[PDB]
Amino acid sequence: DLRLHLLLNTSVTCNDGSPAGYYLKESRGSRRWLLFLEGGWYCFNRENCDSRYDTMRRLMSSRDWPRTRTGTGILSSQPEENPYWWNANMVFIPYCSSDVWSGASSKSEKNEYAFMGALIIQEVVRELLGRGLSGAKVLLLAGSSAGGTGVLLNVDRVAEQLEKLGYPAIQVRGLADSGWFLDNKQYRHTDCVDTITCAPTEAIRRGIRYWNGVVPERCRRQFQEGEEWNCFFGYKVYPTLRSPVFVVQWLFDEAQLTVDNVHPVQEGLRLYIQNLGRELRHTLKDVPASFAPACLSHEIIIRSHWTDVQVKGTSLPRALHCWDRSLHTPLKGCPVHLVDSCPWPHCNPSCPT
Ligand SMILES: *[C@@H]1O[C@H](CO)[C@@H](O)[C@H](O)[C@H]1NC(C)=O
Ligand SMILES: Cc1[nH]c(C(F)(F)F)cc1C(=O)O
Repeated sequence: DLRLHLLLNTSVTCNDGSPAGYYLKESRGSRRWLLFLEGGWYCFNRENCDSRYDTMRRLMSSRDWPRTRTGTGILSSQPEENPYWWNANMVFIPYCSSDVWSGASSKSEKNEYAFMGALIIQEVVRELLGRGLSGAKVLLLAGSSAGGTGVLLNVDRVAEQLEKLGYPAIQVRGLADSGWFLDNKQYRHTDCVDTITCAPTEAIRRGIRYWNGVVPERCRRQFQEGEEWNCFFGYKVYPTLRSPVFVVQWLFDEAQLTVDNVHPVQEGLRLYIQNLGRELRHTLKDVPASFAPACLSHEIIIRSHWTDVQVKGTSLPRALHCWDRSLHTPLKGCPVHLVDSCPWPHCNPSCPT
């Protein structure tokens, strides 16, 4: 099990100002460190953050967090459940900033909520250095859904943080699970009122303003003032990243379909869904380390049965091990680019049920 540690710097807070924190299980015989960013959507104005505080409070506050957490999937220490990194140091960073891990603004006389996700990551990494991270050889920043986008927004800043702190030998890498979204047109044109039905583009634009959200420097320099929302979209931010990033993405992510207003499938919907899979496949063509099965599902890497799905006969744990090997061109029998080509949910027979 992983043990909670509330951040020693209590000015780094969840939305309601309670301390943010992390769950840790040390593996002293290991120089590998897995820092996992939890997911869970976001909120982008006082009204919808107030509603989320009323019935999703754990995503906004540490006041009710349990003392321990079981590591599952890629965070499991059992080899049968986690053939990839069962022996690593395991860190689970609860998501309590509702800002897709982008914020850097404190709660004040003028701000009802704090949005500090990016400062949370930075501070966790700092306090971990004194608990063994300083000796690490690889730090894999991983994350699912909003945490998957968080990886893309933060992996390079973590690299740069550790460099400026004097730890050049720690290799920072990213594993973005289910955080590779398309800013496409919705199937039906609902209006952005809440957070689920809202279109992705308008969601992020309002959010950044409200959170004081920050994005990777090189991506920021491309899109420039006002257009930083662009960097929340994997296919636009990924090419600007310097750290190695493995991308895991269902071709038909349920959260993508939700924001696209997709729920007897007639021609119009069949075409829309097939176009979505092809567009997603297109954006992954030049991502050399990726695992993108043709399934309708949400998230994967901390589910107990994440070992089950395969693309072209290769499991995600195997693909991640081949990726490790590639970073010591293509390896014999150890493929790293695994993107399904069939065009409909569950044409891959290993899709979860
Ligand atoms: C604690 O966090 C605050 C807010 O980000 C920051 O200003 C300060 O530098 C941190 N303290 C230390 C000792 O790093
Ligand atoms: C469900 C979801 N949609 C988006 C969007 F708008 F960028 F596509 C981000 C998330 C997330 O939780 O990270």
